[PDB]
Amino acid sequence: SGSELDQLRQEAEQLKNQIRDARKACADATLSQITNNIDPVGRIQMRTRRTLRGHLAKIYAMHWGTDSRLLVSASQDGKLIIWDSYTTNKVHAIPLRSSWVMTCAYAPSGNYVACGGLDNICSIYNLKTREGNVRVSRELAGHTGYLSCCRFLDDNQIVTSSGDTTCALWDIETGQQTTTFTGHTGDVMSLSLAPDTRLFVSGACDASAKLWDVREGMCRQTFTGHESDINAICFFPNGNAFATGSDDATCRLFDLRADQELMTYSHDNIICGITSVSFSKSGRLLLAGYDDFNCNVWDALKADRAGVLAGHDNRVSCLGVTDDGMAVATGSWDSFLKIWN
Amino acid sequence: SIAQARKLVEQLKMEANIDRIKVSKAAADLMAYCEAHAKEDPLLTPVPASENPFRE
Amino acid sequence: QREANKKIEKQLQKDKQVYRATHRLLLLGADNSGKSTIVKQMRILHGGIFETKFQVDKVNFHMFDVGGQRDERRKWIQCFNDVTAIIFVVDSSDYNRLQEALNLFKSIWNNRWLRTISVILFLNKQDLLAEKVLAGKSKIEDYFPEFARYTTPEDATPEPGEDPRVTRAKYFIRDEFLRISTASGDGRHYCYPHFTCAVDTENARRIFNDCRDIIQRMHLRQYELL
Amino acid sequence: FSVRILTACFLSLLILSTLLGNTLVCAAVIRFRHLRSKVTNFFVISLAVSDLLVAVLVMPWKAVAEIAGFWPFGSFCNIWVAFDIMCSTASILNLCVISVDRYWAISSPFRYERKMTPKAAFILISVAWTLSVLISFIPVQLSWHKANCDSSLSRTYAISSSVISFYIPVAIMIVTYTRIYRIAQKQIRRIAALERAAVHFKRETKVLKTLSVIMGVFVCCWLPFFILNCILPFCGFCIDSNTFDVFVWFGWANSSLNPIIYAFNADFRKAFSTLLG
Ligand SMILES: Nc1nc2c(ncn2[C@@H]2O[C@H](COP(=O)(O)OP(=O)(O)OP(=O)(O)O)[C@@H](O)[C@H]2O)c(=O)[nH]1
Ligand SMILES: NCCc1ccc(O)c(O)c1
Repeated sequence: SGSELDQLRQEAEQLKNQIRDARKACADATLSQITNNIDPVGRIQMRTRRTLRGHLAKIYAMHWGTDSRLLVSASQDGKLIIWDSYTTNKVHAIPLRSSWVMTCAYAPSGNYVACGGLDNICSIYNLKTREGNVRVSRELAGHTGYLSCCRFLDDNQIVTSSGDTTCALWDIETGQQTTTFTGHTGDVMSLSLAPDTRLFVSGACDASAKLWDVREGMCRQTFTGHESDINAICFFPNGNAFATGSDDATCRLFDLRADQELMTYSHDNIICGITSVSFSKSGRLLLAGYDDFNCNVWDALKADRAGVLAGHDNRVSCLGVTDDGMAVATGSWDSFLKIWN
Repeated sequence: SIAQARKLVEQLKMEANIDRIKVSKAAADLMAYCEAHAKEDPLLTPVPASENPFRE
Repeated sequence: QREANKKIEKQLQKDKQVYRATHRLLLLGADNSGKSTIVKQMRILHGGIFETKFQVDKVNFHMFDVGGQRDERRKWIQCFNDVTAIIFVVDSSDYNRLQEALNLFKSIWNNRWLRTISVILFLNKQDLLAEKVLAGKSKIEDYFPEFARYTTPEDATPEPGEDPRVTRAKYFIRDEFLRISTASGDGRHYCYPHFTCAVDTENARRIFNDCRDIIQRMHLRQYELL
Repeated sequence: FSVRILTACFLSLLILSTLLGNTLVCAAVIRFRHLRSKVTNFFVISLAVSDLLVAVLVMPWKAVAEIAGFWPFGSFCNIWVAFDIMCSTASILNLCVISVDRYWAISSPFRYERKMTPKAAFILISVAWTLSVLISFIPVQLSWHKANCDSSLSRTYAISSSVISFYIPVAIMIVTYTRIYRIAQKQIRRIAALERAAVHFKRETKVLKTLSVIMGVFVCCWLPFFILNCILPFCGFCIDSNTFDVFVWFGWANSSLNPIIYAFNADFRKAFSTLLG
C-alpha cells in the first residue's frame, strides 16, 4: 500500500485485536463461576409507601438529596418540584422557562438546584436564596445540543452532558467550560460521578461507554458490546465498577480496572428498552427500569433476577436509590413518583 | 478525515497501554464490598418498621 | 387538613386534565423553510420563539420547534412520542435541497418511534415557487427528470387563475412526498399535505381540522372500524 | 332421559361460560389499573357486571325450573322475575350507553375529551342502573304486572317495559352505528383518494363486518324474545311455553356473548393472557 490513512485503519484494527488479546489475558474466569457458591438474596418484595402527585405530564428526572429526604422532580409541564418525601409535601415548585426539561441535579449542600433541556442551557437556582422565591442564579450556555444530564461536584462545579456528543466541566460562576471531553460519535445520554468526584463515566449512541478523567480531561477507557445505544449508566458504590442499560433490551456491567465487560443482565421475556439504572447501598443489588411499567431487580453478583417492581401505570422514566440505602424512588411517565422499601 | 484518523489511533494507543487485573480479583473485591455491607442494606434485608420513617 | 386535601385534589385534577387536553404538535423540517416564521406568525395573530401556546375554539395546542440541529434526533425526538401530530415544513422553492428534504422525510416516515405519529405536510413558499415557475430558469426535470413525464392529476382543484405549470409543479411536489408516504402504509399514521405560504392566515384552521381527523382515525382504528 | 340431561349439561356450560367471561372482564379491570385508567372502560365494566348479575341471579333458577318442571323456591319467584326483568334490562340499557359513548368519541372528538369527565360517566351508569331498578322492582313489589311459577306478566306491562327496555335502546343503537358508518365511509373515501393519487373496498368490507357483527348479534339475539314478549300476553299465530323459553335463553345468550364482542381489544387480550397465562 502506502497511503497513511489505510495504514492508520490497519493499525487501528491491529490495536483492536491487541485490545481483544489484552482483554482475554485478564479474561481468566467468568462472574458466574466465581459467584456460583453464593446464596441468592431471596425474594425481595418492596411496596409503594408514598405517591407524589402534582405533576401534569410524564416525569423525566429525579435526584435524591444527601439527607436522603429531599428530592427534585422534572415534568414536561414546565415545573421543577421539590418534595419532602417523609410527608409527601412540596417545599417549592419552581416553574421553568423551557418545559422540555430532561435532567436535574441536587447540590450536596442542598444550596442549589439545576435543570436543563432543549434550550441547551443549564440553569442553576439557589434554593438557599435570602428573599422571596427561589429563582435563577446562574445559567451555563455554550452547548450546541440538548442537555441530557448534569451533576454537581460541589456548589460551584457541575459536569453536563449534551447532544453535541461532548461533555464539559464548568465553573458555574464564570460560566466557562473549564474542561472539554470529546470522542463520542453519538449523543451522550448520561453521566455518573464517582463517589470521590474524581472520575465519571458517560454513555453515548455510538454503542460505547467512556470513562473520563475529570482533572486531566482525557478518555481513559472505552467499552463496547451493546448492539444499540446506551441510555443509562451508574457507578458501583465502591467506585471500581459501573452498569449500563441500552435500547437493545439488555443491561451490562463493566469493570474499569479489568477493561472489559464483566456481566450481562438480560431475559428473553424482557423486550422493552431501558431508561434508568442504579445500585443498592452495597452494590450487591442492581435496579433497572424498563419501558414495560416494571422495575427489574437484578442480583449484581449472580445476574439472577431477585424481584420485580410493578407499581407504575406508565413508562418508568427515571429512578434513584437514596445515598443511605433506606429507600428507592421511581419516577414514571404516569406523572407519579413512588417510594419503595 | 485525516485529523480524526490520527486522533483515533492515538486514543486507541492511549487506551491500549493500560494494565488490567484478573477478573477473579475484581469479583473478590466486589464480594468483599458486598458482604462487608450486606447486613446494613435495608433494601436487601428489610429493616423493622420501627426505624423506617415511612412505616412508623 | 380535610379542606386542604379537598382544594388540592380538585385543583390538581383540573390542571392534570388541562395538560392532558392540550395537543402538542411538533414542528419539523429543514431550515430555510420558514418554520420559525410560521411559529412567529402564530404567536402574533393568535398568541420565532422555540415554543408556542395557542387556543382554537376552546381547544389548546402547544407547537414546538426543535433547534438541536442533528441527524438521528432520536432522544431529542423520542421524548416527544406523544405529540398529536408532526408538522413537516418544506421549502418548495429550493430545487436542489428538495431531495435532501425527501430523504429526511423518508427517514421520518419510516421512523421506528413515529410509526403512529401522523404528519401534516406543509409545502411552504408557494409564491416563490410560482415566481421560479414563471421565470422558467431552473427546471425540476434537470434535477428530477420524472417531472417531464408527469401529468397533472384530474382531481386537482386549482385556485382561480393558477398557471397549469404552477399547478403541475405544486402537485408534483405533493406526489413526490406522497410516493414516500404511501409506501409504508400499515394504516398506523397518515400524511396530510397542504399548500401553504407564510402569510396564509387560516393555517390554524388547517392544523385544527387535521388534528381532529387524526383523532377521528385513531378512534376508528381503536374500535376496529377503520 | 337423554334430552333432559343434555339440556341440563349444556345449560350449565352456558351459565359457566357467562360467569367465566364476565368475571374475567371485571377482574381484568380490577387487577390492572391501566385498563381502568380510561373512561370508556367504565361502561364495559358496567356491562360485565350486568351480565354477571344475569348469570348468578337469574339463569340457574330458570334452568332448574326447566329441568325439574316445578318451581321449588316458591314464594321467592316473584323476586326472581323482578330480578330477571331488571338484569336483562340493565344489559340492553348498557349497550345503548356504550354505543352512544362511541358516537360522542367519533362525531366530536374534541368536545368529547373535554366534556366526558368521570363524573358524566358515573351519571350515565347511574341513569342505566336506576332506570333498570326503578322500572323493574317497583311494579313487582306493587304487583302491577299481574292481573311452577307464573311468568305471564300482562298486556300493558309487557308493552310498557318492552318499549322502554328494548325499543328505545335499539333505536339509539341503530342510529348511532349507522352514523358511525357514514363517518367511516367518508374517511375511507378520503384516504382512498390520496392513496390512489399516490399509486398513480376491502376496508369498507371490514367496517361492514364489524358493525354488522356488533349490531346484528345484539338484535338477532334479543329481538325475537321481545317481539314474543310483545305479542304473547296480547294473544293470550300464538306459540307455546317451551318456545318462549328457548327464545328467553337466546336473550340470556346475548348476556353470555357480550364480553367477547365488547372486550377483545388487543390490550384486553393480553390482560386475559396474563391472568390465565
Ligand atoms: N416570500 C416568502 N418568504 C418566506 C416565506 N416563508 C418563509 N420565508 C422566508 O424564508 C426565510 C427562512 O425562514 P426562517 O425564519 O429562517 O425559518 P426556517 O429557515 O424554516 O428555520 P430557521 O432558519 O431556524 O428560522 C425567512 O427569513 C423568510 O423571510 C413565504 O411564505 N414567502
Ligand atoms: N327475561 C325477560 C325479562 C324482561 C325484561 C324487560 C321486559 O320489558 C320484559 O317484558 C321482560
